Amino acid sequence: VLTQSASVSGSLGQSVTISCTGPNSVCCSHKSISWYQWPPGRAPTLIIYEDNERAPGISPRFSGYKSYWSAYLTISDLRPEDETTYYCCSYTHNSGCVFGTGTKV
Amino acid sequence: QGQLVQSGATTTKPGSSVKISCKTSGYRFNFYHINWIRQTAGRGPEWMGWISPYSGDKNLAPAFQDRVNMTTDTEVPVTSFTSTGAAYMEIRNLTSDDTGTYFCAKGLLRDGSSTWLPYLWGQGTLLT
Amino acid sequence: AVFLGFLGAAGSTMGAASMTLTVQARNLLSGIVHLLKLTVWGIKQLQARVLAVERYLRDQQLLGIWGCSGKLICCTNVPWNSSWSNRNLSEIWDNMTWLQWDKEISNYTQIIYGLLEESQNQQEKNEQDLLAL
Amino acid sequence: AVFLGFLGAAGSTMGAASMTLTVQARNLLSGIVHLLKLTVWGIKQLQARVLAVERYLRDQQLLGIWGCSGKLICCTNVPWNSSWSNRNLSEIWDNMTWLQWDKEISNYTQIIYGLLEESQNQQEKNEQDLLAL
Amino acid sequence: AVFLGFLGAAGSTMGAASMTLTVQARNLLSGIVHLLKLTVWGIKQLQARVLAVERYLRDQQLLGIWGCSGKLICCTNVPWNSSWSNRNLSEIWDNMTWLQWDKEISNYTQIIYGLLEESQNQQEKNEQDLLAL
Ligand SMILES: *[C@@H]1O[C@H](CO)[C@@H](O[C@@H]2O[C@H](CO)[C@@H](O[C@@H]3O[C@H](CO[C@H]4O[C@H](CO)[C@@H](O)[C@H](O[C@H]5O[C@H](CO)[C@@H](O)[C@H](O)[C@@H]5O)[C@@H]4O)[C@@H](O)[C@H](O[C@H]4O[C@H](CO)[C@@H](O)[C@H](O)[C@@H]4O)[C@@H]3O)[C@H](O)[C@H]2NC(C)=O)[C@H](O)[C@H]1NC(C)=O
Ligand SMILES: *[C@@H]1O[C@H](CO)[C@@H](O[C@@H]2O[C@H](CO)[C@@H](O[C@@H]3O[C@H](CO[C@H]4O[C@H](CO)[C@@H](O)[C@H](O[C@H]5O[C@H](CO)[C@@H](O)[C@H](O)[C@@H]5O)[C@@H]4O)[C@@H](O)[C@H](O[C@H]4O[C@H](CO)[C@@H](O)[C@H](O)[C@@H]4O)[C@@H]3O)[C@H](O)[C@H]2NC(C)=O)[C@H](O)[C@H]1NC(C)=O
Ligand SMILES: *[C@@H]1O[C@H](CO)[C@@H](O[C@@H]2O[C@H](CO)[C@@H](O[C@@H]3O[C@H](CO[C@H]4O[C@H](CO)[C@@H](O)[C@H](O[C@H]5O[C@H](CO)[C@@H](O)[C@H](O)[C@@H]5O)[C@@H]4O)[C@@H](O)[C@H](O[C@H]4O[C@H](CO)[C@@H](O)[C@H](O)[C@@H]4O)[C@@H]3O)[C@H](O)[C@H]2NC(C)=O)[C@H](O)[C@H]1NC(C)=O
Ligand SMILES: *[C@@H]1O[C@H](CO)[C@@H](O)[C@H](O)[C@H]1NC(C)=O
Ligand SMILES: *[C@@H]1O[C@H](CO)[C@@H](O)[C@H](O)[C@H]1NC(C)=O
Ligand SMILES: *[C@@H]1O[C@H](CO)[C@@H](O)[C@H](O)[C@H]1NC(C)=O
Ligand SMILES: *[C@@H]1O[C@H](CO)[C@@H](O)[C@H](O)[C@H]1NC(C)=O
Ligand SMILES: *[C@@H]1O[C@H](CO)[C@@H](O)[C@H](O)[C@H]1NC(C)=O
Ligand SMILES: *[C@@H]1O[C@H](CO)[C@@H](O)[C@H](O)[C@H]1NC(C)=O
Ligand SMILES: *[C@@H]1O[C@H](CO)[C@@H](O)[C@H](O)[C@H]1NC(C)=O
Ligand SMILES: *[C@@H]1O[C@H](CO)[C@@H](O)[C@H](O)[C@H]1NC(C)=O
Repeated sequence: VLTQSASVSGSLGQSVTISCTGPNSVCCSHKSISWYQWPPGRAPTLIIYEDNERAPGISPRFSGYKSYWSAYLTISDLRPEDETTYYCCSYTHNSGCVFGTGTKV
Repeated sequence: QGQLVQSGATTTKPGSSVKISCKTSGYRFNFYHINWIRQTAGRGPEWMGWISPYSGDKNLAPAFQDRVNMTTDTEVPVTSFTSTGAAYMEIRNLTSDDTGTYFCAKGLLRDGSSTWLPYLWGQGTLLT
Repeated sequence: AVFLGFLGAAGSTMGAASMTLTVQARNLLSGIVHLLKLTVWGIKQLQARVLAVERYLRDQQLLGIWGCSGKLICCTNVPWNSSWSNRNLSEIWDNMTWLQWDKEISNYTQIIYGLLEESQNQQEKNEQDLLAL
Repeated sequence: AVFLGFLGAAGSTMGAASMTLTVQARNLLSGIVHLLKLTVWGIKQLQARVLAVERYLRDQQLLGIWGCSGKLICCTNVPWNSSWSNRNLSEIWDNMTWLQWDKEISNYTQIIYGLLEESQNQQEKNEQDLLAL
Repeated sequence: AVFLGFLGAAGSTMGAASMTLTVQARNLLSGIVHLLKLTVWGIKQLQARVLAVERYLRDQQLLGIWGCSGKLICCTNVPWNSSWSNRNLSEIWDNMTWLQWDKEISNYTQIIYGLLEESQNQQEKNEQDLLAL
């Protein structure tokens, strides 16, 4: 129910921008948005939480933004290891991670 | 630091009920929640639930409300800030449509608005 | 409300323990530590009395030369050199306890005490020049 | 002018004694209280010396956690609960002496010392949040 | 830079020594001055410990009743009576050392300590009247 971008790509040095949106049930003003980098069938990785706060160690080229109707995730200056699938999650302080559909980058 | 070694790659058939083990090291097991996540093939990733290794409190999705038993046993002090814990996962009216990889991940922070957020994950376990 | 007691939040997060500082502050010169007899117990109690006022005045002298007299929480003008700790605000105040924080900040605590010291001496030099008109 | 001396206005009105506070302030750590010999008189004088700095530092520690460091007259943010004393301003400062005032306010003096304590800790928490921008 | 050390600028000009006050400030309660044994050396060390906190608290009490708590350089409202010293600013701060200055200002240092004392008590009386509205 939390629709992401279908798919998209770029080139080394360029940037991308994944989307994440949905109804009033899971988006956006009264919810937080986290961004997990999730290679298929492996240990995931937290990139950004609370709409735009990067997890410790995350490269600054990963960035988060949230409009009043859709949350974004820009991945600047691409590199080889970026070819993974990315999922957004909506959550509050006492709930669960409503994950997103998916986006192949 | 922090590690969360998971159990083996179990293989059963519908109707049964299997237990998944998550064993932690390098951090205080009581200070962060333990989350259970499922990555099925015929669906998007599903957050199953988290449980409090300190308060014993548990919270899971309605898609698992009366089907899953989440439990943890008390930690073992190693140093002032390092302990070893364990978290257990069970499913009731289990079929074969619940097949996939299962992950355990601990919480993010000890306070704030993203306390329970799955931050440090395990290596996963293949199932039926 | 809560009120855990003296050192009651030693295991809590730095942000949570930082709200109950008066709890530890008042127990730094009291305890239960009238004639002065020099018996085996009397000498022991005299040392306990002199020691408490000594260690109390050392901390107050540091707060003085930093410009933080009478403050439990004072802000400064020493910027946080990230080589002391590259941790972020949330992963400190909502994650670490003061004990494990003191463990990793312990190497540079002498460097910080010097920068706070000269920041206050230069600050008091500027305030005098500004009031010279 | 007047200058009654140490405790000279102990029988005067609270408003009149309140103008000569420095008179009592300076005599709280001096008196006449160089080698340390442990004779019968020498032990006596050592106890007199340690005791004065002890009772002096207890009062200064209270002034500290109240936000009244270095003040003889500091104002606060604890409102006067009339169940402490329903007397009016004029019938206090122009009528009562500090001795008879301390006599009737003595029951609640511990309650007041706690409200002053947490008023300062919450105040120092607000000043930090205001300077966070 | 420079950093001459403890008392390193005792022969320097008053204006030059006045920039390195923290150097002398921190060495007023430390030195190297755990059981309390009353041996010939043990009594000696106990006197050295009590004495340092005594002379330290006397100076801090003066800074308190002057309104200069926690300050190395505080400005006042006592005007400079030229009968204390008719020297000019430049021939003091760029000429005299604090030692030879203290030599000629020594007679009136008690007069100055009283004017500073009552200036602060009247000042704290005014601040209360201003906050009475
Ligand atoms: C010792 O160490 C432990 C482990 O770290 C500490 O326990 C953790 O404390 C932190 C903060 O104190 C907790 O974070 C909070 O999490 C809650 C989420 O829980 C809420 O939701 C539950 C599921 O929906 C619900 O069951 C709860 O409701 C009651 O039920 C339980 C049953 O046991 C009861 O124990 C609860 O107390 C409730 O009465 C519960 O409401 C979340 O709501 C908090 O967010 C709010 O507050 C923060 C500020 O703290 C604010 O920023 C937010 O915006 C929001 O307003 C907060 O995130 C954490 O859950 C605890 N448990 C862990 C980490 O496992 C313990 O506090 C330490 N004690 C000491 C003395 O050191
Ligand atoms: C000990 O305790 C006693 C008893 O309480 C105290 O004595 C009282 O002190 C208060 C204040 O100090 C006095 O209140 C003042 O009253 C005067 C009225 O007296 C004036 O009028 C007299 C009649 O007209 C006149 O004779 C006086 O003139 C001189 O003569 C007498 C002769 O003995 C001499 O003693 C006087 O000193 C005079 O030199 C006198 O002028 C009144 O003027 C005062 O009001 C002014 O001041 C107040 C501020 O205080 C101000 O608010 C007003 O607006 C106004 O400007 C003031 O009300 C009281 O009269 C005293 N006697 C009592 C109560 O019986 C004594 O002070 C205490 N001492 C100590 C050390 O504790
Ligand atoms: C102990 O006591 C002695 C004696 O009083 C002190 O020595 C005196 O110190 C004061 C200030 O510290 C000096 O005043 C300064 O004078 C210089 C002039 O010298 C400059 O010009 C020289 C000739 O052109 C030149 O050779 C110098 O250049 C270098 O060479 C010498 C060679 O030995 C070397 O020693 C120098 O250090 C230089 O490296 C020198 O540049 C003048 O420039 C100063 O004015 C500037 O600074 C003041 C502020 O201080 C400012 O107000 C001005 O506007 C300007 O910016 C200043 O007037 C004095 O010359 C010293 N000698 C005397 C008086 O004989 C000594 O400091 C004391 N030490 C301690 C620890 O107490
Ligand atoms: C989970 O399993 C334990 C096994 O000891 C059992 O005691 C407990 O009741 C189970 N949880 C629920 C909710 O039934
Ligand atoms: C941090 O401190 C080191 C020495 O401890 C210094 O070399 C460096 O310049 C400092 N960095 C900043 C940003 O102040
Ligand atoms: C919390 O503090 C511990 C202390 O070692 C650290 O290992 C951990 O990474 C911190 N948590 C986060 C989310 O940074
Ligand atoms: C502090 O110094 C010791 C010296 O052996 C070193 O081992 C340790 O890693 C240092 N810690 C930090 C945080 O710099
Ligand atoms: C006064 O104090 C009592 C308890 O001592 C309290 O119940 C009451 O509410 C207080 N009144 C006011 C006006 O603060
Ligand atoms: C203080 O407490 C005592 C207890 O016996 C009581 O008798 C007295 O009246 C109280 N005084 C006030 C002012 O409350
Ligand atoms: C200086 O002090 C004397 C007494 O020491 C005094 O008589 C004189 O009026 C004072 N002068 C000034 C200008 O204050
Ligand atoms: C200080 O007093 C002594 C008293 O003998 C006098 O000789 C000296 O000149 C006085 N000095 C000053 C600066 O007034």
